[PDB]
Amino acid sequence: GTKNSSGQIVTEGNSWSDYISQIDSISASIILDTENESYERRVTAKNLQDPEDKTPELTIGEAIEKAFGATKKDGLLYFNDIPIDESCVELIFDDNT
Amino acid sequence: DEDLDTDNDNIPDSYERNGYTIKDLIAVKWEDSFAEQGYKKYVSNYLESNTAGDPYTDYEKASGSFDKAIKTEARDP
Amino acid sequence: WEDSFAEQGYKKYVSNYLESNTAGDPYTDYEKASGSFDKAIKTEARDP
Repeated sequence: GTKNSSGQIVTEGNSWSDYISQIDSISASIILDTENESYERRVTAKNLQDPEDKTPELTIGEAIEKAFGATKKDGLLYFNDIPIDESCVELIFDDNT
Repeated sequence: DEDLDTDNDNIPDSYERNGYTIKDLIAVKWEDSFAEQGYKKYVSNYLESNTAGDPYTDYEKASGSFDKAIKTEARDP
Repeated sequence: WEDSFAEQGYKKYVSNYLESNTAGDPYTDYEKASGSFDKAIKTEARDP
């Protein structure tokens, strides 16, 4: 959906298909799985190969802080009073990562 | 020094002669102290725009702000 | 809003400035208060 100058929105001819692949060329895919829910997000990255681009970059701890709405509580990270640390969760990587 | 007949938005001398570099979204002359910076050199044409027959033209293709799923070796024209 | 308007029959409306469509209606605030927008709208849907 997108609003024009007329004050309403229009949903016609605006496909989500031709915004799929572009995002999956630039982003890292982080998923969380809790006991009832699951959440899949894409967070933007920074290429180190070519020097012309200026994308602001961060680290994976700051990435999980920025992707989910995560509150830094006393060094720990908390998501809806659920602790997420580097030690109190279980991480899973695929082999290339 | 902007005698490009086709209106492909660049130095015609840097089209025909040694090269150039897209940098800070602008066309600068190719310095030979740029390889260690990580930049490269591109060589193009002036007598026509779409010098590779792509649907994207030269200034659209060098400064990579045209399609982010394009593999980066398809950036030089 | 004068406080001598209730006996006239008028009412008081409170709205927003930082956005236009303050209720998410397809009609905006000036279209919704001055009822010249759709005459089949029930009159309690006039305040924004």
